[PDB]
Amino acid sequence: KKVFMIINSFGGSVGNGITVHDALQFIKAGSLTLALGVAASAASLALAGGTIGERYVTEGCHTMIHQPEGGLNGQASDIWIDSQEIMKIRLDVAEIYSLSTYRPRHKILRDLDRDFYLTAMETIYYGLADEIA
Amino acid sequence: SKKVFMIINSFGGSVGNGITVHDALQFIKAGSLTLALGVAASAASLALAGGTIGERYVTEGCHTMIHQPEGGLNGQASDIWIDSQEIMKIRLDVAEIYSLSTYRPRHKILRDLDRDFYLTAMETIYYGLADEIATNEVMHSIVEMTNQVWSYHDSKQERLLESRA
Amino acid sequence: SKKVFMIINSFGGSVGNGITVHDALQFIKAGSLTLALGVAASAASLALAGGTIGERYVTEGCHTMIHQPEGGLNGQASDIWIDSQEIMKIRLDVAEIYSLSTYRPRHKILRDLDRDFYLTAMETIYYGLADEIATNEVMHSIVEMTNQ
Amino acid sequence: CRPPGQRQSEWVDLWEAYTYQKVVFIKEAITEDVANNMIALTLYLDSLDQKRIYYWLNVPGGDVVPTLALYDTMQYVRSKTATVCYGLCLGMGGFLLTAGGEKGYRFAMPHSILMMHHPSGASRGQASEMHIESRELVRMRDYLSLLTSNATGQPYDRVIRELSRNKWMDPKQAIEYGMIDKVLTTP
Amino acid sequence: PFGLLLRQRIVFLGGEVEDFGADAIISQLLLLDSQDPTKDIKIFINSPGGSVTAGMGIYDAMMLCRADVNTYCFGLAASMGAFLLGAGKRGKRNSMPNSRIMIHQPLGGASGQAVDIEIQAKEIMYHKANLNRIMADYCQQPLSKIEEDTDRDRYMSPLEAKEYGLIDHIIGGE
Amino acid sequence: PFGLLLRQRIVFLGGEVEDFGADAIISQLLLLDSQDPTKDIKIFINSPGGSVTAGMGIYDAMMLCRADVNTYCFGLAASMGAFLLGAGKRGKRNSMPNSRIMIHQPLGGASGQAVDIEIQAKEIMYHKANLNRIMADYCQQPLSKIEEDTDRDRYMSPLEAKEYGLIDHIIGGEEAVFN
Amino acid sequence: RKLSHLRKKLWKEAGPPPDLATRLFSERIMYLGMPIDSSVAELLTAQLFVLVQEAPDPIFFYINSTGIAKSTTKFGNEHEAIAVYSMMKGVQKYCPIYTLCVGNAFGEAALLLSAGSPGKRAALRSSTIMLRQPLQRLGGMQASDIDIYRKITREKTATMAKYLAACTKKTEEQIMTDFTRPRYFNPYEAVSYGLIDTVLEPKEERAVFKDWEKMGSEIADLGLWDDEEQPLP
Amino acid sequence: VSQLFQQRIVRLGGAVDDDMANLLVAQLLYLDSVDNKRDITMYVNSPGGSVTAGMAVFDTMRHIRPDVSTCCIGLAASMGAFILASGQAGKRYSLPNSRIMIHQPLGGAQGQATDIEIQANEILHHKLTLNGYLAQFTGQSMETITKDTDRDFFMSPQEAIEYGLVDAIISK
Amino acid sequence: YPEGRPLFLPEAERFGNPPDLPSLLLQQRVIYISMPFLPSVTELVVAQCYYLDFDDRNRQRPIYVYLNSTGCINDKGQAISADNEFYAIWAALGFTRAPLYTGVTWKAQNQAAVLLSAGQKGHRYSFPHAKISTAPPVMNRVFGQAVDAQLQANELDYATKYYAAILARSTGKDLETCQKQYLSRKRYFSVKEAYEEGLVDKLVPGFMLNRFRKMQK
Repeated sequence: KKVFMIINSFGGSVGNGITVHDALQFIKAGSLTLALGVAASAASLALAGGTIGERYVTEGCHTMIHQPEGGLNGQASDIWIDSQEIMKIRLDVAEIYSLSTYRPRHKILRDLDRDFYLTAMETIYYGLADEIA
Repeated sequence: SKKVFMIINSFGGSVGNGITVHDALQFIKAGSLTLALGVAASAASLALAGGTIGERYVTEGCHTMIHQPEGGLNGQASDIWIDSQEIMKIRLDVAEIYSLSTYRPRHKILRDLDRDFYLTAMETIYYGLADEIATNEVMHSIVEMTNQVWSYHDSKQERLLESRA
Repeated sequence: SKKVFMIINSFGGSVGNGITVHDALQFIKAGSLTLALGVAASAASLALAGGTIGERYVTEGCHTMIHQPEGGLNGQASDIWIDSQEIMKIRLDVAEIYSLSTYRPRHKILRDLDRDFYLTAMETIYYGLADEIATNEVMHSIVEMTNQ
Repeated sequence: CRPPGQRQSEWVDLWEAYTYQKVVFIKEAITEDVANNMIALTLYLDSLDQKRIYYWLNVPGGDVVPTLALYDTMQYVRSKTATVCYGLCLGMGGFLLTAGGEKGYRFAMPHSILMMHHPSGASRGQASEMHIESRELVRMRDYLSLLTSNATGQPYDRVIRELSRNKWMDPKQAIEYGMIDKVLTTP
Repeated sequence: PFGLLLRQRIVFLGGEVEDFGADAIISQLLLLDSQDPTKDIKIFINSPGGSVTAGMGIYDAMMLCRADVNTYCFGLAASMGAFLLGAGKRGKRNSMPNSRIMIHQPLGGASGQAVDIEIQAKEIMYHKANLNRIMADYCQQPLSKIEEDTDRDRYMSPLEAKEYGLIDHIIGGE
Repeated sequence: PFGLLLRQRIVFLGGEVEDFGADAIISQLLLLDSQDPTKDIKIFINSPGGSVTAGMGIYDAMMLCRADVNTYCFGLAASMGAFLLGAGKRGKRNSMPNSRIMIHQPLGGASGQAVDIEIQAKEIMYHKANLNRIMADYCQQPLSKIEEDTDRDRYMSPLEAKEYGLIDHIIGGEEAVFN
Repeated sequence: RKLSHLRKKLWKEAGPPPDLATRLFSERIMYLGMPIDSSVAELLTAQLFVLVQEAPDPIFFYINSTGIAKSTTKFGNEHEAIAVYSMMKGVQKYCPIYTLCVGNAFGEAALLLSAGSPGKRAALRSSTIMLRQPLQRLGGMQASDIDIYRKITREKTATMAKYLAACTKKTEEQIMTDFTRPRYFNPYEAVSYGLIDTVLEPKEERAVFKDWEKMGSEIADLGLWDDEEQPLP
Repeated sequence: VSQLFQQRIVRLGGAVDDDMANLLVAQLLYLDSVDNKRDITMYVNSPGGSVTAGMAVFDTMRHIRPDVSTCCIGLAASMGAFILASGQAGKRYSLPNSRIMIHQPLGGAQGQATDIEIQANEILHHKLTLNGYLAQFTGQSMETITKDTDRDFFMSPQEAIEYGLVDAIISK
Repeated sequence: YPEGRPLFLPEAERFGNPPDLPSLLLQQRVIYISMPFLPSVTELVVAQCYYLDFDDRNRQRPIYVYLNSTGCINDKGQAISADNEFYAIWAALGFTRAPLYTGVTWKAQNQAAVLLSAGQKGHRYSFPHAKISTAPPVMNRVFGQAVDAQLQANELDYATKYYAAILARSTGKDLETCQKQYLSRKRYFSVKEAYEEGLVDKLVPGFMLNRFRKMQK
């Protein structure tokens, strides 16, 4: 009656995290998201995608947040175009985090820059999760 | 009935395996209709020769191949000799099979084995590997034969499905 | 079936698995009739010695080879040392298990685990790892028990 | 995404369960294999009856001939076709997104990423062999560009100039460009 | 042994033509032009051919030499050793009686997409036009049958090729 | 150092004997013969085998040399070095007290159409007969015994070989011959 | 007799089964959609035997094949196509076989395209029907094979020409003169030649004319040496 | 090799290829440049080689001025055997224990019916040319030589003496 | 919960034919050994034997053992498995009750030849072009002192005496004779040579050649 999503994912491509976030928001009855152990970027998006008020993290769980990755290859103009899309991806991920954490989007972009680790309580405070198991 | 149906379209295979399938077809007490489509190398040609005489059909575009087995040896001098005796005895086995399937002299069959010999449908009939060229009317007759033989099991299956339904 | 028949033919396996099967076979309440076909290497020799004493059968053509634990290990000098000490402790565990299964002293077992050690049917029964030659009537009755 | 979901009375696989409802999930880049499976599925689904076939695409790219074969099979069947974009549609996937239901039945999820580029290819041999292959590939570019232009409503010459490099679009840019027709939301 | 011939003005264009080997031959021909603007330069050819880029570079070097260039064929001259075999001076192209000469049209490499393939196909049409033109120039043959024969890989004996026009002499008359 | 030894008419045949290795040794022996015809050559054999073709090439070179060609085996001489060691001049073959001498047949194979298989069996059988015929002559033992012995996979000490007729002297006076 | 029992097989046996292959075989549809090979030929022969035995009802045959393989990958033999073709010709007198080309039909599959029952043989308007250059990319033989090899390849190439004239009602001399380079027909050209009987235009057409790309400007002034601009469309 | 090379010794060793043929041809041409009279000797030890490279070596041997005496050491097999049989008449020597093999050409082909048929009839051309030259060199007729080259023909040096490939043996 | 008893052919003829082929052959009491004596074949054959002597009412219906395996030695003569896989199979086939008929389809080599001989007297079948061969047992390469190799020699000599015992019982010869003739060197037998020595006894029943049938027609 509510999708109950248990999350434990050390990694994954960020675009897949966005796709799972969209799939989560698509259904209307709320989604509970319980993170165990780790929730990396592609799963940190999924964790932030649950129902605000019903997103739980466990005392041991750590949250990863980082900007997307990519490899490019081709002429100079192909590289320029491909850089422009990876920037669009990073901007979208920052927007999703801003929607879930209610924090300055530029600040979230600054925090994405390098690999970012959050303990369970810092996950709660940042806004990706709501309560502790 | 219970006359086996072999459909043969095979470009290769070890000669010993062809001999095995030939003998297997041989010990089955009912008939054996073997139809070759397109090709039959040495192993598959031995399979084709093993059908009942009067039921070894070959399609117009089918090409059988009489040749001696291809091998490889590794071991001491006595091992080399004993294994080459393996291979020569296998050549004589195949010559025996092709005579007792074609009526050709075993000398000529052994020569045909020496250099890989391809045969087309008419010549494949000529040597004695097959009896009839499977032209379209022959092929029609074959699928009719399959119709009649499968239809007993089909009628059994009819009655069972009548019961279940 | 108040007995668990366990048929043995296996060329090796880590000795820890043999210890686990030995402990489990010694733990369950129900009896155990362990039959060796062909071979019983290290872990299988532990599983063969693990059955109920008096019902550890071995065919005429079976061999039982028992060897000391063999391991491999890389790292710093202290890590090599610690893993070494553990492997010696495993060798002593296996020697003591054979000593208690066969009633031979641990020192004659340890002397034998010095090198790979093959035993025939008479040698295995004499040594104590098995208790009876498996004649056809034995698992005639075994199959009949599974059926009755 | 393995677990068989229950059906009318039994346990049936998730993707087979979907196709029981005419829904065809395409989730891999279009190679000969996936394209053959989806062409076969489309033909059989049109065989059962003629209602409509929704294609949910997550395609990250693919090969040109199999994608055009799938497109022609979609157009050949009697039942209409709607294409939704869950995730992303890149290259020939972005061309399949413009392959079903011209009349306002292409949807996309809000964060779906859309990309079109002129079809690739590679082949060598004699000189004359390269002539034949190059002429065929130019024919292929032109055909896929005619299809893109008549799907989106953009000028043919505009499409030729635009798609020579990669072209990326957010769903708002895709509506404004004519690539899709509606964006799915919570309803 | 090769260097001891390079003092006798002999160049071995043996083996498949590639970037490194062709670069070496171009350098040697520059050197031999440097040493004496008059003495003959003999080039021995034995090759299944190679790149048309490198072969055209060797051709340019051969027709840069203010000295005479003799060509001799040993065994196989195929698809670029034939082109460079006919490129010697008119009246100084030789082959061994048992050498095989085979004429052919160029081949290209692969990078990218349909526009890039267009670019490469234009390259190779230009190369085929240029090879046919030059080859039909020094063989004194019309372009029609050169286009006809190059498109079909057919080996030719030295007397047959001599009637064709590639070579001027056969060493032995055989 | 091998230059000084080659000046002293000492040729080393060490390690596996192969086609190119043979050509090199053949040339050295021809040079030593054409330079000096009256002074003996010494060939040292420490070799685990070789090719029958290359081995017979070196053997032909050894038998051509006018200058008597002694051989001095050290360590191993396995089934083709041993034959060459037995092909030194009679009375001037030597070995170390603890060298190991092996006499044994060659391996082989064939593939594809068994016409080439029968031809390879015939060629391996030729190698057997050829080697054994000359081995019998210099070992001074019946050809039947040599044919039987060349079958058996076995090493022998230089004492056993010196009895068997292969070598003629042991360098060490049989004081360090260990079994 | 057997009509009601195709029905009953549908009711009890052939409705539940999950495999798309099983559903297709229930719908008497044989999708040849992969480089035709030995396994494919045996599968198609089994399917076609059983489909005959079901009923004289028709068979649908969708063909999206790139020949026996692509020229950049190892080929198989030409004997798989002949095997399937002979099976189809034997079947056809007792069962109609609509043969429809979606996508492509290169070389061997083209035969399998032309082997459908006359008048029931179609290709999509956007398809290609290639009678490609003959053949055999297998190059692993030696010179000891030359004496046999010619007597194979002609033996294969000529066999195909014959079968193609028994499907297009043409003169095998034309087919032999056409093999020499890969000649791939449009559906309308194919109907003209006889490969297929109809062309399946879609219900709706999308692609329009692109001739509006033509320049049509004036001829260049005689006193204007054009620069070297090499453009792209 | 240089140590041999100054002795007018050209080594045809190991299975021939185009690189080995290039090296042989360069050696032979240089040696003819040095001295057109005094003889060249050439050790043969090879299990085969490409037919074109062997043909190149054979022609280079033929038209140079010094006689290229060929001495077989070890083995000469069907392409090194043809080269050995082509040494100057009266100067084709063998070692007493060397073996001599003759057999037909080899090689693969790929392409259309036309292209691989062309490869087939060039292989026939190689076969015809080799048989004609062998008939010139031994004295036996085309028929005996074709039968011999048809199947693997292993021979002893003495037989090759009375079969014409060699002129003498070095037992001397 | 309830003990589900496997019901056998007399009472299982009413449950239809088995789905696939191996179940068919198991029902016909045929144990087809088509693959070399690997631990997998040993496990499968032991389980088949355990099922066949499980609930046969009369257990006189013979068990058929058709062979198409080179035993425990690979095609190139180097052991692919050990001799204990044979013992396990052999031992297993002995703990049943029924007469053990054996046959050869194409090859019964090096261990399967012994297992072929080890069928019932008068009931060993072969195809008329089966190739039979007996070779000495072979160990696989292991490293160590002279003592380890001596231990392996002892083990291999137990195996050789075991095979010689079975072949003596089968072919009815002196034990050391059977060691010398068969196990001493890799020797080949045609069907006639194998019949001459007691390896086989008959062709498969009903074997009638095609042109022979033709000329009796």
